[PDB]
Amino acid sequence: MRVIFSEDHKLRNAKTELYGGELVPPFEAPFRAEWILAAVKEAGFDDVVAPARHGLETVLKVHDAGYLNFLETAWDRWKAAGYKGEAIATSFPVRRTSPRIPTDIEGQIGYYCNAAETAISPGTWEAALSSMASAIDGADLIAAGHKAAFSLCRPPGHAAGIDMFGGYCFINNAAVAAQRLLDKGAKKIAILDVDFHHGNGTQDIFYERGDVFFASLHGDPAEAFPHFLGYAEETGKGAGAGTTANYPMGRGTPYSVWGEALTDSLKRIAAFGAEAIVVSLGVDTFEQDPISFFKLTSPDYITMGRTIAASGVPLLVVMEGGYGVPEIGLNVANVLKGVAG
Amino acid sequence: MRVIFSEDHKLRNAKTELYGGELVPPFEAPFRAEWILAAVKEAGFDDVVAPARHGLETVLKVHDAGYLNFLETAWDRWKAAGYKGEAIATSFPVRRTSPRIPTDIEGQIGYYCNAAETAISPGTWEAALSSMASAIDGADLIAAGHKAAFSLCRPPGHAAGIDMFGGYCFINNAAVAAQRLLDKGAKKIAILDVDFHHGNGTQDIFYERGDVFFASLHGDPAEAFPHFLGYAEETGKGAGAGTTANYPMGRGTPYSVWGEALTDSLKRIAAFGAEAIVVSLGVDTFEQDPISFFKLTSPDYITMGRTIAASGVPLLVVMEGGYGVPEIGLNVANVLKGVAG
Ligand SMILES: CC(=O)NCCCCNCCCN
Ligand SMILES: CC(=O)NCCCCNCCCN
Ligand SMILES: [K+]
Ligand SMILES: [K+]
Ligand code: NA
Ligand code: NA
Ligand SMILES: [Zn+2]
Ligand SMILES: [Zn+2]
Repeated sequence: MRVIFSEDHKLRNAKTELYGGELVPPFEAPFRAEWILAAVKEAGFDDVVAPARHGLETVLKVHDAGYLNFLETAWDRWKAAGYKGEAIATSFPVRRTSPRIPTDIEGQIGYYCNAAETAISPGTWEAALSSMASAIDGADLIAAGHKAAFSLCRPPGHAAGIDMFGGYCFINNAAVAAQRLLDKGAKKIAILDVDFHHGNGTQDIFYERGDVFFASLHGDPAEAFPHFLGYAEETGKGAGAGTTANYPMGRGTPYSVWGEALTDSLKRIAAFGAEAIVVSLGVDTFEQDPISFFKLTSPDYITMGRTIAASGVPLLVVMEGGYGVPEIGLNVANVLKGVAG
Repeated sequence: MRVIFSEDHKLRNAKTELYGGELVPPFEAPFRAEWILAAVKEAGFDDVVAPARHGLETVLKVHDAGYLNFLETAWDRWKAAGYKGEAIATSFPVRRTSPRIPTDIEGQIGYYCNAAETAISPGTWEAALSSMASAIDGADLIAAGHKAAFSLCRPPGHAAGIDMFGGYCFINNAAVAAQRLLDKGAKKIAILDVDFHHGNGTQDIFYERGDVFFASLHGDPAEAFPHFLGYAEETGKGAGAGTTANYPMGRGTPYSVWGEALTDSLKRIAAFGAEAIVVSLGVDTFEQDPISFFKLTSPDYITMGRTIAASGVPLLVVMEGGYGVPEIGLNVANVLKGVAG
């Protein structure tokens, strides 16, 4: 399968992440794409192409225009405000707060943010557009008739909502891909999120959209980021009722339990009538991933890919989470190998 | 007037504060109480006394018990979780999020927090309880017949809402004092927040209570912390409709303009029929304050104190903001001087 990848992902290289009460090197670092690209390549997927340039038309159908405008100039305004560190939100619109949007950069960053563990830095906006472009190019391949394609997106996007960034995400690549397929002729598209963390961002974008189905398997929000979304009870709202399916699971979950959730999610996706599935692939469910508590092994990733591919509909894999361990590449390569059959 | 003060305020000595994308020494540090206490004694207010022992009965009538329970063991759990730095929230329940409460320490801290700039540290809970004791003791002085008294609270409390901490606040001292006065036999009490920042926590606590009136003068939330509450349109709700009065003002506001808002706010308080007024005094409105944009001069605090005492009802002054310059003590003392007459 073709691999879409942009070298400009490296433009995203913030030096700080708020974690455990300290500012440390980001977990979502550039080396991630390097090892993944290397592993999938030696796995046989070496047909790598750079993404083409794309306007904001597609992304403007899933993200708030004010949010996008904010991101594009955030760093400039933050630096111009006299701040020494990187752009990190401190005040947030939580319970019982006014819905008004602030004017100052310090207020707007909080308004447009769901998590302070993600800082905006020079290049974030340009890197984010390159990652979005990889997703759009992968979608076009599927629309062109390709059975499978892999967009090595970075930074990831599943935690980015309609009008908020966080979880190392700014532009929801999987959401753009999905919208792009609809724009190309599809009437129903599904997004399957196997990243360890819930795709709060993606859920938000399609919560009231009936033409898109969202299924996510993730660590139980009651005890894993993002914490405030991902509960089984959330199934959609209004025009999008019944199009959201969450499968929260607890610590130590083995593939034997995870796989069952996967099987059920694919059953709901089949019933929905998805013409294609955008897969938000996160290999952070690995038993050896530092910030996660699932116990899947490398071989399970081959099963995962094979199973999703058995849906019989075209597949677009979009890269998301997966950290630390040098096996992130192997695990991503295994999913693709599983899809190839 | 008598001065209620506690040495256990020192137990709150956080080492980090997320400001400008960096972890720097907290603006709200112990030296603040030292400078203020010395200045009030200097001005003749040397009758300082330590607060008596008080239970949680009063505070339980204004704060959520789940929230209070959370604060008492937040630092312990945080450390047991293996985190190096101090307890700082990263994930927050923002727009379109679930109302569910997480079970993990990392999730609960975000759930019970409105601003990431405030960190929980060893001794914060005990420090917060002493500051609340001083407020209660001050309240009883007013209930006993005193025309005025000063509760030198630290940490501050006006940013602490019903079930959330932030803005250097954990327990709403002014709210507890107001509640205490009502428990002593009062039917209608008012809180006047002159601190530079909006009293978002105080507003939240009494938003739906008709027995308490809340008036606040503060930097326009569109460009001043907390950024998500403090607009003139917020006048109350349900059982407490019409009991909230916000006066947001722009950058560089001098006493010439600020004075008019004070006058109107006192007029509404009188029309409400307040039997006593708790005054949340923050001197961060000073032209030299490092994090505020108002332009009050030190003499203006004398005029302010006098104008408020001219209300003709008992006054309980509760310390809040005021940072950087040592003049904070002079400004606070000038208010007590204006009030004393
Ligand atoms: C795209 C993505 O997978 N992002 C991960 C979200 C960051 C989780 N925050 C770290 C806190 C752990 N204690
Ligand atoms: C009780 C009180 O006075 N709290 C003040 C809270 C300060 C907000 N953080 C500073 C934001 C400017 N960058
Ligand atoms: K997921
Ligand atoms: K105020
Ligand atoms: Na939907
Ligand atoms: Na009220
Ligand atoms: Zn993840
Ligand atoms: Zn203040």
